[PDB]
Parts: sequence; C-alpha cells; structure tokens
Amino acid sequence: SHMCDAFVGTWKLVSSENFDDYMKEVGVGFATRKVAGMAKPNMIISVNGDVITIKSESTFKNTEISFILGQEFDEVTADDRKVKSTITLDGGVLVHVQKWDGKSTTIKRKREDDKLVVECVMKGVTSTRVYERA
Ligand SMILES: Cc1ccc(S[C@H](CCCCSc2ccc(Cl)cc2)C(=O)O)cc1
Repeated sequence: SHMCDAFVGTWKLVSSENFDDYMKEVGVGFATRKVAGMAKPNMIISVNGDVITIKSESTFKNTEISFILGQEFDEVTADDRKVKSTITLDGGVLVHVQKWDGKSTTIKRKREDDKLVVECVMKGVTSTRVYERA
C-alpha cells in the first residue's frame, strides 16, 4: 500500500462553485467556458509503481496524464493550453502546478470524508469542484 491509495478509483463530479470566474481568470474564451462549464466529468485515478495516471472523461474532452511525483511534464489541458506541469504530494494533498506564458495555476486534490475535493486557484480566484465515488 502506498502513497496515493485513497485517491485511486473512479470518481464523478457532484458539485462546482465559482468555476466560470476561475476559467475567466485563466483566460478561457466564452464558447469554451460555456460548454466546458456544463460538463460533469468522470475522473479515473490509478497507480502502477511510481507512475500515477489521472484520466478525465466527459462530453467535452477526454484527457489523460501520467506522471511521477516531483518530475515535470508536458500537458495539453482540456481548454487547450500547452503547459509545463509538476505534481507533488504535500501532507496528503496532491498539488498540481501548471506554468505557461509566464502564468501559473495550482490545482489541489485531497480526500475529505467520502469526497475527493479539487481546489483550483488562479491569482485571487478559487473554484471548488467536489467528486464522489462513481
Ligand atoms: C470539461 C472539464 C474537463 C476537465 C476538468 S479538470 C478540473 C481540474 C483542473 C483544472 C485546470 S485545467 C482546466 C480544465 C478545463 C478548463 Cl475549462 C480550464 C482549466 C476538474 O474539474 O477536476 C474540468 C472541466
């Protein structure tokens, strides 16, 4: 047993707050905000050795990343940014930093009760996205 066992599984979005304002802060355009904001993604997290895989499946886009903690990688996001990402574990929280065009956003993922809580921050603006087991 290991590092991220409590994150492993299949999760479904059950609530979102302030995601439009977060997307505006990130620079997402109108049409993508409207369509992406409707989505109710499935997030599938798995671990094989040191490699963590996070898939997001939705009517808008299917994305997948695989990574080793602390080791930077290339990521094309669902809103089509080309970013440099680093994911670390900090006190039981998965901390995902995305860098592009001199900008930065941080996505934190933690277990709280039976939920997996996703907090997305872009400057002063936070969005909170709550997932439960599928
Ligand atoms: C449609 C859809 C697909 C995937 C997600 S991942 C997100 C966390 C990661 C957020 C930062 S990357 C990003 C993704 C989409 C947009 Cl619009 C803007 C930024 C989460 O809900 O858990 C959200 C919405």
